[PDB]
Order: sequence, then C-alpha cells, then structure tokens
Amino acid sequence: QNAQALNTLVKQLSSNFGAISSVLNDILSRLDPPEAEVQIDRLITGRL
Amino acid sequence: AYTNSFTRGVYYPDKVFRSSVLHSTQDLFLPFFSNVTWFHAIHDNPVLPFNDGVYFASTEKSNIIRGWIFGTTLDSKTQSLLIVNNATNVVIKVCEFQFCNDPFLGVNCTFEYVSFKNLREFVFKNIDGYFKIYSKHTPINLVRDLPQGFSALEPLVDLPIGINITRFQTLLALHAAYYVGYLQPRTFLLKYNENGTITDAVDCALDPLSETKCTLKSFTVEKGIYQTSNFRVQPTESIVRFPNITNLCPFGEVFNATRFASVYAWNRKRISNCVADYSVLYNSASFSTFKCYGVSPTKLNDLCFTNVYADSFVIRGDEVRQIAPGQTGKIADYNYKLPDDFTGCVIAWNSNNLDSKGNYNYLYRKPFERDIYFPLQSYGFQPTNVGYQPYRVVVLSFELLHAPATVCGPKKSTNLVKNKCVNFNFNGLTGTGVLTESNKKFLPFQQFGRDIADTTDAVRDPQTLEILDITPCSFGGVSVITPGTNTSNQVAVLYQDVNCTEVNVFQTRAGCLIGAEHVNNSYECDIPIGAGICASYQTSQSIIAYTMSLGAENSVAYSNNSIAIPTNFTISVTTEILPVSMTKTSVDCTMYICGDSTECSNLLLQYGSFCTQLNRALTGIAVEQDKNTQEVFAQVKQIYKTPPIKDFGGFNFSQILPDPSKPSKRSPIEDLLFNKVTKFNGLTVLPPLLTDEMIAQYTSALLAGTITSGWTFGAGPALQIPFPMQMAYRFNGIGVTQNVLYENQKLIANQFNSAIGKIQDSLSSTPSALGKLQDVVNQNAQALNTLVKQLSSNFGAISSVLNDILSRLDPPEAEVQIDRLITGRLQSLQTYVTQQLIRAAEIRASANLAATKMSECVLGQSKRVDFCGKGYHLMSFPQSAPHGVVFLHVTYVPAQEKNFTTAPAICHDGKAHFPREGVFVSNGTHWFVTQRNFYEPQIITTDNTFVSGNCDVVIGIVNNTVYDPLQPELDS
Amino acid sequence: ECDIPIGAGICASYQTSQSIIAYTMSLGAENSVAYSNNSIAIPTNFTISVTTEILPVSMTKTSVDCTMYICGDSTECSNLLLQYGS
Amino acid sequence: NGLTVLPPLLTDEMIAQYTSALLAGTITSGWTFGAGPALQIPFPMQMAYRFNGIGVTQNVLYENQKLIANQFNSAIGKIQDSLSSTPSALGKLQDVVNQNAQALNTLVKQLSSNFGAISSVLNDILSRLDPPEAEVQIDRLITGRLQSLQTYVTQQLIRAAEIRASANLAATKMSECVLGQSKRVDFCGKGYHLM
Ligand SMILES: *[C@@H]1O[C@H](CO)[C@@H](O[C@@H]2O[C@H](CO)[C@@H](O)[C@H](O)[C@H]2NC(C)=O)[C@H](O)[C@H]1NC(C)=O
Ligand SMILES: *[C@@H]1O[C@H](CO)[C@@H](O[C@@H]2O[C@H](CO)[C@@H](O)[C@H](O)[C@H]2NC(C)=O)[C@H](O)[C@H]1NC(C)=O
Ligand SMILES: *[C@@H]1O[C@H](CO)[C@@H](O[C@@H]2O[C@H](CO)[C@@H](O)[C@H](O)[C@H]2NC(C)=O)[C@H](O)[C@H]1NC(C)=O
Ligand SMILES: *[C@@H]1O[C@H](CO)[C@@H](O[C@@H]2O[C@H](CO)[C@@H](O)[C@H](O)[C@H]2NC(C)=O)[C@H](O)[C@H]1NC(C)=O
Ligand SMILES: *[C@@H]1O[C@H](CO)[C@@H](O[C@@H]2O[C@H](CO)[C@@H](O)[C@H](O)[C@H]2NC(C)=O)[C@H](O)[C@H]1NC(C)=O
Ligand SMILES: *[C@@H]1O[C@H](CO)[C@@H](O[C@@H]2O[C@H](CO)[C@@H](O)[C@H](O)[C@H]2NC(C)=O)[C@H](O)[C@H]1NC(C)=O
Ligand SMILES: *[C@@H]1O[C@H](CO)[C@@H](O[C@@H]2O[C@H](CO)[C@@H](O)[C@H](O)[C@H]2NC(C)=O)[C@H](O)[C@H]1NC(C)=O
Ligand SMILES: *[C@@H]1O[C@H](CO)[C@@H](O)[C@H](O)[C@H]1NC(C)=O
Ligand SMILES: *[C@@H]1O[C@H](CO)[C@@H](O)[C@H](O)[C@H]1NC(C)=O
Ligand SMILES: *[C@@H]1O[C@H](CO)[C@@H](O)[C@H](O)[C@H]1NC(C)=O
Ligand SMILES: *[C@@H]1O[C@H](CO)[C@@H](O)[C@H](O)[C@H]1NC(C)=O
Ligand SMILES: *[C@@H]1O[C@H](CO)[C@@H](O)[C@H](O)[C@H]1NC(C)=O
Ligand SMILES: *[C@@H]1O[C@H](CO)[C@@H](O)[C@H](O)[C@H]1NC(C)=O
Ligand SMILES: *[C@@H]1O[C@H](CO)[C@@H](O)[C@H](O)[C@H]1NC(C)=O
Ligand SMILES: *[C@@H]1O[C@H](CO)[C@@H](O)[C@H](O)[C@H]1NC(C)=O
Ligand SMILES: *[C@@H]1O[C@H](CO)[C@@H](O)[C@H](O)[C@H]1NC(C)=O
Ligand SMILES: *[C@@H]1O[C@H](CO)[C@@H](O)[C@H](O)[C@H]1NC(C)=O
Ligand SMILES: *[C@@H]1O[C@H](CO)[C@@H](O)[C@H](O)[C@H]1NC(C)=O
Ligand SMILES: *[C@@H]1O[C@H](CO)[C@@H](O)[C@H](O)[C@H]1NC(C)=O
Repeated sequence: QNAQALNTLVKQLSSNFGAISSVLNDILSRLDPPEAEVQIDRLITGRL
Repeated sequence: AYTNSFTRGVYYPDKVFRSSVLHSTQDLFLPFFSNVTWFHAIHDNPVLPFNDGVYFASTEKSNIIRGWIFGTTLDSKTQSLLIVNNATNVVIKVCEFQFCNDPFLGVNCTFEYVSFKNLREFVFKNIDGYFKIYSKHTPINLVRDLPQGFSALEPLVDLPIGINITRFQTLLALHAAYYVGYLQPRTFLLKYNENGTITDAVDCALDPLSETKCTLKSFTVEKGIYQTSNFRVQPTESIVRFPNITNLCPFGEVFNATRFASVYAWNRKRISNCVADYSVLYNSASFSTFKCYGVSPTKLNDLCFTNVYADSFVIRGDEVRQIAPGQTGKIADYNYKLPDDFTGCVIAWNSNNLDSKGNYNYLYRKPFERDIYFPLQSYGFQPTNVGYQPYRVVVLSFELLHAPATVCGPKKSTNLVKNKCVNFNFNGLTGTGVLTESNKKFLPFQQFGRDIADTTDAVRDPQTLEILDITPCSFGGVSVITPGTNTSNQVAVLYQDVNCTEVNVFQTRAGCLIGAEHVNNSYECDIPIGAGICASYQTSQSIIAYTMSLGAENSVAYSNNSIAIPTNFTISVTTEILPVSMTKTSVDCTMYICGDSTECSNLLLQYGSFCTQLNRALTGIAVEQDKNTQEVFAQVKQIYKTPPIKDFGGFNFSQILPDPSKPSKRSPIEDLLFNKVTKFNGLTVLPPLLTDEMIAQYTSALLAGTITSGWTFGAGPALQIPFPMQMAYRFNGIGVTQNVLYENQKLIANQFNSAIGKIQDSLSSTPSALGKLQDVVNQNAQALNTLVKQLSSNFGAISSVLNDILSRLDPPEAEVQIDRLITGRLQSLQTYVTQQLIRAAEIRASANLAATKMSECVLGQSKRVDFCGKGYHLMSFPQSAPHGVVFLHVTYVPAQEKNFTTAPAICHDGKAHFPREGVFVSNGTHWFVTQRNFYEPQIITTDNTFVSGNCDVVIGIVNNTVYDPLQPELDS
Repeated sequence: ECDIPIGAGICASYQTSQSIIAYTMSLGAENSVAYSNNSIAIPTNFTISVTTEILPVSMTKTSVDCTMYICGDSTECSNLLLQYGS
Repeated sequence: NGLTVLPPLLTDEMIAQYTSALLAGTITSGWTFGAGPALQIPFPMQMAYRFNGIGVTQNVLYENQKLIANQFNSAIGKIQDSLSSTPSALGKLQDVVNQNAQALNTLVKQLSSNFGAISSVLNDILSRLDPPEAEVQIDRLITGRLQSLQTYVTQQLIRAAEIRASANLAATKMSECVLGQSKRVDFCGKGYHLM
C-alpha cells in the first residue's frame, strides 16, 4: 500500500489539469509571463 | 392597529412547478403580522406608494373594482393604463385618456385586447417595464374585517404596458373592503403540498423563533438550544474627509500641449499638489477611446493618487494595439517597453489636422529606459493618412502604494463625528467603524498602520494631523432557548458574551439572559445553558433558570470501628446498545459527474485516477464492514440446538428463544426491537453477505451453547453442563458462595423473568432507548440527501444544468463552464469520502470494543469492574438488532445494609490471629466473621484465621476467643 | 465453505470436468448437544498447540520537499509559490 | 474576526467538589461505593485487603505498620518535592495548549495571502474595481478562504478523535483502578498495585 501510494503520487505529474501542456519547460518556452502566471497557478493548485 | 394576519401576502415567486418540497427563496414578500391599510367603501381612496411591487387583495359583492390605473401624474401628460370591465369582455388600452375630475363607478396605446363571499386577489408588478399579473380565486365568508386564512396567487396575464409604476390608486363606487399590502426583500420558506399549492410560510426575520425555524429548515423545532444568528449594530451616517486644497491641476498643459515628444525621447512630467477635476476630461467629446487596465473607469471620480506621470509621445495608429503588456513589435521591444504589472491606462486619439502637415520629426528605435547604419528609424506621418494618422497617446502611470496622497478630486469635506459607528471615506479608502482618539505616538511621516491580518489599524486625518484608532462596531452571538412547538410558543433569548447594556433581566456569566425568571430553588437541570446554569419548563407555566444540582447531600458517619455490610440483594438487568456496521454505498464517477455526456466524459479523462482512488477507498470500506460483522459474530465452530423439552431448572427462557410459530424463527424480544427501528445519480446500496436469518441462527447457536455448556465451548470443546451448576459457579466467581444461589433460586428466577417483562415494557414505551442506532441511520440518510442536493449549486457557472450549459455554449466556452462544474463536484465528492473514512474508523473502533465485550463477557465471566455493567457480573445474552447488537447484563447489586462494629485482630493467648477471607463484625455482644459482599455470620474459628506474631505490635487489637474445632472433638 | 462471495447468502467456487458452481454457504457441521440435567463431558488428556499472531508496528518515515516537487529548479515558479504562505 | 470560545458547562469549583467526593468515598469505604452503596470501612483493614489482593499476607502490614506509615508520609513528601522541582511534568498538557494556540494564530495569519488577487484587502478591491471584475476577484478569494477553513476543520476532527481515544482510556483506568484494585500487570503503573 505504501509503495502504491508513492507510485501514484509520482504518476500524478503526468496530468494536465487543463493547461496547454503538462511539461513546465515547454510552458515556459512558449508563453509570455502575462499568461504564464495563469498556467503556473493552475498547475500549482492541482499539485497542492 | 395590528391583527393576527398570520401568513397573508405570499405569492408565487416564479413560474416553476414544485410539489412536496420546502423551497427557500429571496423575493419581495409581505412582512408577517405587518400593518396593512384597512379601507372602507361606504357613505377612502388615497394614492399609495408602489415601492418595488405591491400585493393586492379585495373582497366584493357587486364587482366594485373593475379596472386598475397606473402612472405618475394622472394628468394626460403621459401614457396611462385604462382597464374597463363591461359585460364579459375585457378591454385593455394604455392611451392618454382624459379622466374626469373625480373618477367613480356607477351601479398612444401599444397593446389593445378585446374579448363578502368571493375575494379575487392579484399581484401587479413591473420589472424592467414588464407588467406581470398574478391572481387566485377562493370563496370566503367574512365582511367585518381582514379575512383570516392563507391564499397563494398564481400568474395568469402579462401585459407589456412599459410604465414605471411608483404609485397606484383604487376606484370606489359612490351612489367594497379592498386590501393593500406591501412587499419587502425578505427570505421565506414556502411549503408546497402534494398538488403544488403553497399553504404556509415562515418569515425568517419576524422573531428569533422564526429565525430558528428558518435556520433548521423545518416547521417543527425540537427541544433544545440553538445558535442561529449574530447581532450587529448599523452605522447611522457617513463621514467624507479630504484635504482642503483648492489648487487646480495643470491638465491643459498636458492634453492641450502644442507638441508631443518623440517616442525615442519621450517626456515624463510630474503632476502634484493640486485638485484633479476629471469631469472636464470626461465631458470632452474629442477622445476616441478610453481603455484602462489599472483602475475601473467609474472609480476615477472617487479615487485619488499619490503621483501621476504623463508619458507623451506619438505612435502610428496600427501600433496602438502594441502598447500593452505582453505585446511585441518594433516599438515594444527596442525603444518603449512597458512592465507586465503596469498599473494605469493608455489613452489615445487621432490628431490628423495639426500633428500631420509629411511630418518626419518622429523617430523610433527594459521598461522605461530611454537609450538616447543607425538603429534610429522614423515614420512618415501625413495629413492624408485613419490608422496611419499620427495618434497622440498619453500613458498615465499611477502609484497606488499606501502613502500620503497629494492629488485628490473636487469633493467637499464634511465634519467628523467621534464615538459613533460611521461610514468613512479617506482618500478613496472606505469602510465602517468607530473613530476615536488614541495615544499611539505615530511619527510625522507615517500615514497608515497595519494589524497582524494586514488590515488597516489607524489613519492620520488629512486635515488635522491626529491619529485615530478604528475599532469595528459592536457585535455578538444570539442564542435561542426554546421548548418544542408541540408544547408552547414561549421562548427565551440569550445574548452571548455581552453585558445587559448595549441591548425580567438575569445577569449570568454566559451573557445577558432575558425572559427567564430566576428561581433560587434547585432541581436537576434539563436544558443546559452554560457556566453551571441549566433551564427547564416548569410551573401558570413559564421558563425558569437555576443552578444545577449535583445530587443529594449524604454525609458519611465515619469512625474507626464501624463497617456496613449488605444484608440482602436484588438482581437487575441493563441494556447496552452498540453500532456494528454501516450502509455499503458506491458512487459511479462518470455518471455522477458527467451523466450521459460524451464531451464531459472526454474532459474528465484528463484528471486520471483522482476519483478511482476514492472508489478504491470506498471498496475497502465496503469490505471491512463485512469483515467487522464476520469477526463479531463467528465465534462458534458449530451450530447448536436446544432440546424439545425446556426443563431448565425453573428458569424460563421461552421469551428469549426463537418462536417456531413465526415465518422467521425469531424471539419475541427480537421482534420488539425489529418493530421499533424504521437514486438515478450513481448512488446504490449493496446487500449484506449474512442475512437476518443467518444472524439469528448464529445468535441461537451462541445462546444454546452458553446455556448448555457454560464456558467450555469458548475455552475448548462444547462440554455439556447443567444450568444450576453453571449458575452456581458464576456466583462463586464473584466471591459469593453458591449456597446463597441455592437458597434463593426461585426468587432469582422470578426476578429475572420480571426484569425481562420490565424490559418489554421499557422497549414498548420509551422510543429514545434506541437513539444510538437511530442517530447513525439518520446521519447516513442525511449525508446521502445532502450529496444529492449539492447538485443544485451553481459554483459560478451561467447555469447549474449540464444539459443547458452543453446546449447553450460553443466548446470554447462550454469547456470552461464544464471544468468549473467538474472542480466543484470533485470537491464535493472528496469531502463526502473523507467524512465517510472518519466515521468508518469510529465504527471500526466501536466494533472492536463490541467484539472484546462479547468474547470476555458471554463466553466467560468478567472480573473487570463496570466492564459488563454496574454490579457483579454474572452473564450476558446477545440479541440481534438492525446494524447492531444489544446485550442483556445480569448483575448483583446490594440492597439493604446494617451498621456493624469491626476490629482489626483478635488476641487469644497473646498471638495475633488474622482472617484468611472476610471481615470481623460484632452485633454488640459477640464478634463474628462474614464475607464482605453478603451478610452471613459465622462463628470465628481457627479454621478461618491464622497465627502470625503477637498482640504487642498491632494497633487496635481487641480481646476475644478463637474456637478450635478439634478441642471439643477430643474433650467429648 | 464459502470461497468467492457473491451476496445474499450465495457463494461460488471452482469445483467438479471442472466448472463454476454456485451454492448456499455452509455455517459448519450440525452437531446437537445431548443436553440433560445429569450429563457432563470432561476431558481426560490434552494437546499443546502454538498459534502465530502478526501485528504491524511501524511505517516508513517519509519526507516530502514541497518546493522541489511543485517548482523544481524554476525561479519563476518559486516566486509565484511564495504567495501561498504556510 | 468571528472566532470565539465557549465556556465549559462544569466549572472548576464543581470539578473540585466531584474529586473531593470521590476521594472521601475512596478513603472511607474502599471499593464498596463502586460496587454499590458507600459502606464505611476502617483504613487499616482496607490496607490489609489491598495487601491480600497482590499476594502479600496482611500480617506483614500489621507487624510493620509503623514503618509503613512513615514510608508513606515520606513518599508523599517526595511527591511534593518532585512536583515542586520538575517543570517537565506537565508537558503533555502544555503541548496540546500550544497546538491549539498555533492553529488559531495560523488561521488568523492566513488572511494576509493574496491567492492571486491584486490586493488582499477587500475594501480596496471594491473601491477600485467595477463589479464586472469584482465578482472574479471576490469568488477567487472566497474559494481560497473556504479551502483554508476546510483544512482547519479536517485537522480539528482528527485531533478530536485522538483526544476522544485518550479520554476513553482515562475513564477506563479511573473506573478499573481507583474504585477497585487492578490485577492487570503494568496497567496502573509498574509494581503490584494497591490504590
Ligand atoms: C420610475 O417612475 C418614477 C416616477 O415618475 C420616476 O421618478 C421621477 O423622476 C422625475 C424626473 O427627475 C422626478 O422629478 C420625480 O420626482 C420622480 N418621481 C418620484 C415619485 O420621485 C423614475 O425616474 C422612474 N424610474 C424608472 C427606472 O423608470
Ligand atoms: C542605464 O544603466 C545601464 C547599466 O545598468 C547603462 O549601461 C551602460 O551602457 C554603456 C553604453 O551602452 C556601456 O558602455 C556601459 O558598460 C554600461 N554599463 C555601465 C555600468 O555603465 C546605461 O548606459 C544607462 N543608461 C542611461 C540612459 O542612463
Ligand atoms: C430481600 O428482598 C426481597 C425483595 O426485594 C424479599 O422478597 C420478599 O420478601 C417478603 C418477606 O416475606 C415477601 O413478603 C415477598 O413475597 C418477597 N418478594 C418476592 C418477590 O419474593 C426478600 O424476603 C428479602 N430477603 C430477606 C432475607 O429478607
Ligand atoms: C414461561 O413464560 C411464558 C411466556 O410468558 C409463559 O407463557 C405465558 O402464560 C400462559 C401459560 O399458562 C400462556 O398461555 C401465555 O400465552 C403466555 N404468555 C404470552 C404473553 O405468550 C409460560 O407459562 C412460562 N412457563 C413457566 C414454566 O414459567
Ligand atoms: C449476638 O449474637 C450472639 C450469638 O449469636 C447472641 O448470643 C446468643 O444469644 C442467644 C439468645 O437467643 C443465646 O441462646 C445464646 O446463649 C447466646 N450466645 C452465647 C455464646 O452466649 C446475642 O444475643 C446477639 N446479640 C443480641 C443483642 O441479640
Ligand atoms: C486486652 O486485655 C488487657 C486488658 O483487658 C490489655 O492488655 C494489656 O494492656 C496493658 C496496657 O497497655 C499492657 O501493659 C499489657 O502488656 C497488655 N497485656 C497483653 C497480654 O496484651 C488490653 O488493653 C486489652 N485490649 C483492649 C482493646 O482493651
Ligand atoms: C493421553 O491421550 C493421548 C491422545 O493423543 C495419548 O496419546 C497417544 O496414546 C497412544 C495410546 O497408547 C500411544 O500409542 C501414543 O504414544 C500417544 N501419543 C504420544 C505422542 O505419545 C496419550 O497416550 C494419553 N496419555 C495417557 C497417560 O493415557
Ligand atoms: C401600525 O399601525 C398602528 C395603528 O395604531 C400604529 O400604532 C403602529 O405604529 C403601526 N406600526 C408601525 C411599525 O408604525
Ligand atoms: C361597455 O359598453 C360600451 C357601450 O358603448 C362599449 O363601448 C364598451 O366597449 C363596453 N365595455 C367593454 C369593456 O367592452
Ligand atoms: C405619442 O407618442 C409620440 C411619439 O412617437 C409623441 O410624439 C406624441 O406626443 C404622443 N402622443 C400622445 C397623445 O401620447
Ligand atoms: C389534490 O387534487 C386531488 C384531485 O382529485 C384531490 O383529490 C385532493 O383533495 C387535492 N388536494 C388538496 C390538498 O386539495
Ligand atoms: C483643452 O482645450 C479645450 C478647448 O477649449 C478645453 O475645453 C479643455 O478644458 C482643455 N482641457 C485640457 C485637459 O487641456
Ligand atoms: C485644512 O487643511 C489645513 C492644512 O494643514 C489644516 O491646517 C486645517 O486643519 C484643515 N481644515 C480643517 C477644518 O481641518
Ligand atoms: C410532540 O407532539 C407531536 C404531535 O404530533 C407528537 O407526535 C410528538 O411525540 C411530541 N413530542 C414530544 C417530545 O412530546
Ligand atoms: C458587564 O459585562 C462585561 C463583559 O461583557 C464585564 O467585563 C463587566 O465587568 C460587566 N459589568 C459589570 C458592572 O459587572
Ligand atoms: C434565594 O431564594 C429566595 C427565596 O425567597 C430569594 O428571595 C433570593 O433572592 C434567592 N437568592 C439568590 C441568590 O438567588
Ligand atoms: C448507619 O449509618 C449511616 C451513615 O454511615 C446512616 O445514614 C444510617 O442511618 C445508619 N443506620 C442505622 C440503622 O443506624
Ligand atoms: C478509635 O479511635 C479512638 C479515639 O482515639 C480510640 O480510643 C480507639 O482505641 C480506636 N479504636 C480502634 C479500633 O482503632
Ligand atoms: C456424550 O454426550 C454428548 C453430548 O451430551 C453426545 O453428543 C454424545 O453422543 C455422547 N456420547 C456417548 C458415548 O454417550
């Protein structure tokens, strides 16, 4: 059960939560800050 | 004068059909028990205000009222609705009819239509010009005064008259008791019957009892104390204070400047120490656009700023879009960059007539740096160019940091009122509070103070340099103490944590108690209030308050040589009820969140395993409930059965054994307990693995095993043993010799049977006995009902209905509305599951306790004090119950006592004799030894005591003799 | 004896040539006691048995770095995260 | 800020009266008030029976009574000196008080966070933005503050369950140790329990 809980927590990084992309480096490399704060806030809320 | 008007003035707030439901809505309703004007139509036709809508009622006998007129001046200057009821043809016109000087009835129109015993009540309201008509027909028989009763008005007609109605008038026939009520924005609970007609209502602001009913969403309130609201004092007046400065801001030198600077070398002018009147700029029609990112366009009249800078330069029209955060181009990146957190607004308009004459004087090339084959390029602006024309753009940078302001608008100040709750406005900062003098020595440069929560603590008055503390206006809780509505409508009100100042007055440490009479005589408290005070309903009847009694006072007659030993006993039976299991719910993630919607399901797929991990948790709960039941009941390896002949030594168990004559072989007591305890959204209920018949078979096997084999089936194999010896050994196990059992066997059996009969009467007459199980069933039903009701919440979407959202917006907006609804519903599911996990853990702990008691109480005999009820434990018998188990505990309780003298030791020849068991007693002339828990005097002999040491050490030794049974055997 | 539970007293198992069967679960062999007021069963010899009881005592002492997890090596993400306090 | 504390129903004076009644009952009647009614019994015989309950013959008590009394009084003096000299004795209660104070202070401190809004102060939000933007800023702040309340409530429920378990253990020990005599090893302290 503990191994499964940790594996699920690690797997959760692959979820999008509505953003244009789940990968942070491609989010930062494509969008200007004025939209980046929104996309980052969405990912922060989901991960928190 | 007031009357008992009850619930008049209620109309259907909307056009939705509902039945068998209590609906809470906010709308314009008639206040309960309010004043309604009583008019006469004999031998009184004033013009009344309409406010935001008026309720109408009338009682007629000759059709006096035949048409309403609505308007403002009644003088042919505006359109006026004219309604005439002649024959059976309704005719409606809204032309500017010329009415007589005194309208009476004898015994530009935009919408034309042509077709006491009875009261016809109507509702006429105008919402955005739309005239909505409601009505209801019902017979009554009352002429003298206001009719008593309730009647709801349905809508029938909607006339598009388009008149703003603020006053109305009636028509009297001169040779009809009509009623006028007024609506207020009150919250009401409307009760719809089986036919969808509302028959009653509760006005949530009539009084504290109505507040309790409104809070608890029911028309019946149970006995107890409820916390329903909070008292808050309202402000009386506003205070507006600004610096008394009369200097005018030089806006003319900025907006009407002769020449603008180049974008590569733009000017930065400071405007300060002046009054900025923005009405001139607002009134000027010369501006083409006003788009602000800093402040809202309607707040500039009230708000004022610490500093203003005017950035003045000319750009190309097609580049106007480029002056914004996040935008790029030859301007945004190389010569004029704005910050992405810029606060203020960029305003631009064309200037073709003067700015362009071609004009080649405008040259172009981090935020706000002026970096003074060249990198320098220019535009050719020509007077014949809309977009390519030279736009004049001015960027106003506003500093909103909390600091002293110097440029504030043209608003006159008022006087300041101290020690009163007021609505203040200091340089655009608004709020409500009491402004008082303070002794906080702020430094001359400090303008604002802050609290731990970052709220404003104090301000410096811009006209007089003093510091005022802001203390929020007085507030506090209000508690209502009330008996149930099936008894009396009298209530008491407790004002929480306040003294009887700001608000038959009784001062307590809990607050100000109003309405209860203080009685000094004590009783046991019934409804607790707090701080040692409880209240009850007693006698002519009124609410009383008193200090709670802790019990009767009983001093102890302590002495060093007196012991009390019980002489008689009584057998009592108590009932212990414990929860064992809970309903095995299961939730379908897809149908619940995204019911029969492919698009919603496709969007849900992006969240992965978030729900199915709760599905896993719920599966674990469902499995562990059967594990708990299995562990609680399956303690016997075999199914035992009783003999056909119930020869149990005089003990009658026919009232606890299964009854063969029933369709299900249950005992009568079990029938009594079972006779006392009483969708399409993915919520289902799974059946239990073990049926009621199977549970009854296990309990029958356990009972037959206990009676026929004692503890032997628990310890090892089931070894049969007679019940009288089983009972004798259970008595021996508590330090009571079996001869008491044999002497009192008939009394014990009769007391047991009578106690069981008393259990039947108690279970048949006291409903609260099974509250521990009724509360769990009610909590689970309430949790499911709350989860189902939660679907009606909007969570910010344009509509709560998924089919209406999907049916109304294109994907680019529907996806946003759907993600919002998904987020809300996922939070609801997470909350539900977490609460279920905590409740399941509590139930599991209870089940473990029940199993421990079962094992250590029925199969054996417990020596742990108060483990199996008060008294000396003998045995327990299990009985099944819905979702639980009930234990019948048979205990030994001393009944009668006598005061006897005692002694620590007896001397014989100087030796000290001590008891092996029991105590020494004296009846006043002779010393005896008897068991501690039952008076049974025996002669003190050498076979009860032993010799150790001598008389010269022990304090309190008494002189006596010790009998040696051998002495007379050798003497005789 | 019940093997794969179905519900409402019905259990299933894989038995005999082999096929899936369904049946009412057994509660044990039936054995009535020849109860009378003058009969006792007393053991004459005994056997010593040993049973094993297993209980969990501890669990893995995990630790989670919220900053590295949420905003791994990203200054902008860290600066935005700083607004959420404790 | 809407955060209040309710008084307890039973005051300290009433609790002291209950403990006085329980101690007087124990001293004057042994276990008899627990089993049934409070029936007086002399202390030396009560002590002899307490000795019998642990497998120690009462004759040792009666022969050694003077020394036993002196050791008892000296031991009581030792409790007085221990409580007067060891501050850490009340850590189990100080930590719970500190945890509740910390929870309330963190809840109050949470008001300073923005959660993405332009400003944490609601009055400056309303005084600067028109309703069409105000609804967005306000619902965002409402969502954040509601989440903070939900976290507080969940932590409070778990701590309450732990306190309930501790209270049940304390009540069980009270019932099976003060009113009677415990034969359960190390249940009511190390050694052979007397009272
Ligand atoms: C609603 O009708 C009222 C009644 O005429 C209108 O208020 C009047 O407005 C005039 C014009 O300034 C004033 O001189 C009158 O004093 C007002 N009447 C009263 C009774 O105060 C009002 O403008 C209408 N409003 C709407 C939204 O239609
Ligand atoms: C603004 O400050 C920057 C440094 O922060 C100055 O940059 C200098 O630019 C000149 C010419 O481009 C270089 O020779 C220097 O090496 C740069 N650095 C320093 C430290 O001088 C820039 O010149 C400043 N601009 C203005 C208008 O003041
Ligand atoms: C102990 O108390 C019980 C009642 O609680 C006594 O039983 C009654 O005794 C009286 C005395 O003769 C009779 O009149 C009644 O018929 C008895 N009642 C029942 C229900 O049997 C009992 O006698 C008392 N014991 C002693 C030794 O006095
Ligand atoms: C054992 O208890 C049962 C149940 O009370 C007794 O049966 C009751 O009394 C008469 C017997 O003359 C029956 O006809 C009634 O129908 C029974 N009452 C009820 C409510 O069913 C029975 O007599 C008792 N037997 C002994 C030996 O005490
Ligand atoms: C206390 O008990 C003693 C012993 O049971 C009683 O003394 C006996 O009294 C009876 C009177 O019926 C005589 O027959 C015996 O001779 C007495 N015993 C002895 C050893 O002499 C005594 O009476 C009881 N106390 C009271 C006050 O009655
Ligand atoms: C028991 O017997 C005698 C008097 O009846 C007492 O015993 C003597 O007491 C005196 C006074 O303290 C001593 O000097 C002797 O040593 C004692 N002799 C013995 C043999 O013990 C005694 O006081 C009596 N007991 C009571 C309770 O009165
Ligand atoms: C007690 O009963 C046990 C039952 O298991 C007996 O065990 C066996 O008894 C047979 C009878 O002769 C012997 O052949 C075996 O040697 C026994 N088993 C073992 C492991 O030794 C046991 O003998 C009985 N004891 C007595 C004293 O009768
Ligand atoms: C209601 O009418 C009565 C008529 O006597 C009047 O005394 C009373 O003041 C009115 N109610 C209010 C709130 O003014
Ligand atoms: C009543 O009779 C008059 C007679 O001319 C007629 O004009 C009028 O239309 C009638 N009233 C209605 C409401 O039709
Ligand atoms: C009718 O409305 C017109 C507007 O189209 C207005 O000019 C005229 O004065 C109105 N006449 C009456 C009688 O209301
Ligand atoms: C509802 O309508 C049915 C129709 O027959 C009638 O029988 C019933 O009495 C009505 N209920 C009420 C409360 O009027
Ligand atoms: C600009 O000039 C117009 C023309 O008379 C004048 O009405 C206006 O008040 C002036 N305003 C500013 C800000 O220059
Ligand atoms: C007006 O402002 C001046 C500037 O300091 C100040 O002295 C004065 O008190 C203000 N007027 C009033 C009525 O407070
Ligand atoms: C209150 O009165 C109702 C009348 O229907 C009754 O059913 C209920 O049992 C009563 N409750 C109490 C506590 O008296
Ligand atoms: C009135 O109540 C307050 C608490 O609300 C208390 O502090 C104050 O001492 C009381 N006044 C008197 C005179 O006791
Ligand atoms: C005690 O009871 C008497 C009864 O007359 C009453 O007058 C008195 O005020 C009471 N005292 C208190 C403190 O309640
Ligand atoms: C016995 O003493 C108790 C107090 O210890 C007293 O309440 C009771 O009345 C006494 N009974 C007799 C019979 O003396
Ligand atoms: C009880 O105390 C009294 C008073 O000191 C004393 O005289 C007597 O000897 C004592 N009796 C016993 C049995 O302790
Ligand atoms: C002994 O008694 C038990 C139960 O009383 C019975 O099942 C068994 O058949 C009996 N055996 C013999 C040999 O009598």
